[PDB]
Amino acid sequence: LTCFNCGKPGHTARMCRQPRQEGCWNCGSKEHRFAQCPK
Ligand SMILES: [Zn+2]
Ligand SMILES: [Zn+2]
Repeated sequence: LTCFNCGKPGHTARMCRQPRQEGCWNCGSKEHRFAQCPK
């Protein structure tokens, strides 16, 4: 259970009102996003 938008656990992007993160909230790259990242 983790937000695929802001990158905070305990919810889902479905539920999240917040706008997306810059890049990989998961791994930390700015160039790519979480959805892009192999991880
Ligand atoms: Zn969120
Ligand atoms: Zn990444």
